[PDB]
Amino acid sequence: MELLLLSNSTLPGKAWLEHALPLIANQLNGRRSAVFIPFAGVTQTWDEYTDKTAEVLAPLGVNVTGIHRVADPLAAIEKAEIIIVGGGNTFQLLKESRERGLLAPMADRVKRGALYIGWSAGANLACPTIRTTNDMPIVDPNGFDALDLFPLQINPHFTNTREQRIRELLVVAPELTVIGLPEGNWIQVSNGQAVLGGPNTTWVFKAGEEAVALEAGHRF
Repeated sequence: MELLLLSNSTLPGKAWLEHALPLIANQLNGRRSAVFIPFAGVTQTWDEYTDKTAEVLAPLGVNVTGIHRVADPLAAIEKAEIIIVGGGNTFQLLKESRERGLLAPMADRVKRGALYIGWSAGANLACPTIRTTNDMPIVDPNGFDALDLFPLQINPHFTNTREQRIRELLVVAPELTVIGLPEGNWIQVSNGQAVLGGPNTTWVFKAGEEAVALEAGHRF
């Protein structure tokens, strides 16, 4: 499988997705057709959310269509080469994806070879559940299970308290590995390898285990 899981969309003083572009270009391998899943977004229209993405990705050879702007979103996902899931509120992203019947189709399509790109809430969505979001529960998504494409739990926007909240999750779910993925960092899953990248310190939390700092290039 091919995933790019970004903690966040925009580095300080940089353009939205700028740090992601070389990573995407390296991973596309000729893919062009993309669907954008805008449903995490709340305060911006989805329509407008889809254009920013198309703007910066069109030069990379990516044709982005918003899944809210196509007549048959299930078929759009089934035919897409790339699934792009933006940031915003993770609960609303999951609620809409579930209610619209798109969650299993997106997972199936990535399993069948599509590239998945997600940042923020879209990185959460790739995991088994959304239990490690920082977001407020503004809507009930009717289940916390998510795409289950990446087997570890990501806590994006990580900064430490946050470790104590993660430690409570590890009491109720002691089998989990939680990755505190700071802004600026990402996990790129490609050609059979999950690789950490970015300049800030990443942490991993497991039950009963002291926090472990992970270096850029670490392989999960």
